[PDB]
Amino acid sequence: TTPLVHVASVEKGRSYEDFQKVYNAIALKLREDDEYDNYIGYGPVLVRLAWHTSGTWDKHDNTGGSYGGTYRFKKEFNDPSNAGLQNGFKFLEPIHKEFPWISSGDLFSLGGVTAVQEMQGPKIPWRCGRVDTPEDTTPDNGRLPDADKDADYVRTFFQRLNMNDREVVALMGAHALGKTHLKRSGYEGPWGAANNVFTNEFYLNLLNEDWKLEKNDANNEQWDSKSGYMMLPTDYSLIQDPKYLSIVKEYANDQDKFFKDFSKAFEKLLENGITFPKDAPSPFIFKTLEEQGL
Ligand code: HEM
Repeated sequence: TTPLVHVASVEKGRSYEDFQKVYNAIALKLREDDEYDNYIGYGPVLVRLAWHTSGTWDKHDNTGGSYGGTYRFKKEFNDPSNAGLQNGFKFLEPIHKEFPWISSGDLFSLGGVTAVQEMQGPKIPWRCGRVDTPEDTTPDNGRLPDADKDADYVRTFFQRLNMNDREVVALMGAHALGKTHLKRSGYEGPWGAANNVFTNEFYLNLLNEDWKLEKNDANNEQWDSKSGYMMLPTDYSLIQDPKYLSIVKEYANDQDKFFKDFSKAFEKLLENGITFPKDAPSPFIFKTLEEQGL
């Protein structure tokens, strides 16, 4: 069928102040619910939820993507690739209850932006206007990437999301956050030490740790260091491919450049598939709780 156009439609009468209140409620709950996942907190799972709800997009026919908020439907929430994201969704449930006017796509993507900023990451400009679409618009399972693959796979996979080498390497830096959980993905361990603070640690660890190719308890191969860190085969592919390797070295040597490129690629990922009218509001830059003295 003919590719649909998804036009951003501002939640009736809402403006920056309304969305800053939603950001604040998410940020305050991130601070309060600090026990989750052995005190990592919900920041990393909210970033992963924003990426997986956006990552289903197909540039060829504009199916999937963040616009429709379709993760709320069983086919997508039960995608094996989304195992564990129910924690991010449950976190956002009281937020949606307090702000019922926000669309599901706007909430999932805003959860990601809030988590990155609250974890001292870069500012991520964010635009409102995603509109909930019906159950039959839910994309099928299998549009999210496999972790047991090589650089050729990663590069080809991300062409579907209209991401180039620099955008892919910058986006993968989010693997500074959280960890792999054996029961969710068949991989186990964190990528680094500060896994609830957004830094360029992922690139420094790729380049500086002594990695060993081992089998985990799920019988899957992963790269492990004596420091207690791990890398997926797709992460390690970033230092196997010479084009990705040059970009990894750039981000490992320039925190500000990584922040600036991640911010652009992450906003692009969250906005793929959406048509913003010429007279839509400009993207919002939310203040963090710290900047507000809250
Ligand atoms: C080649 C592409 C990618 C692959 C194969 C991949 C794979 C995975 C895997 C297997 C996990 C562990 C899931 C679990 O066991 O809990 C994970 C976690 C995570 N992913 Fe990625 N990912 C990719 C790209 C990305 C991107 C583009 C982002 C965001 C920009 C992202 C953000 C995260 C975050 C924050 C976590 C930690 C979640 C948590 O701690 O609960 N990933 N990823």
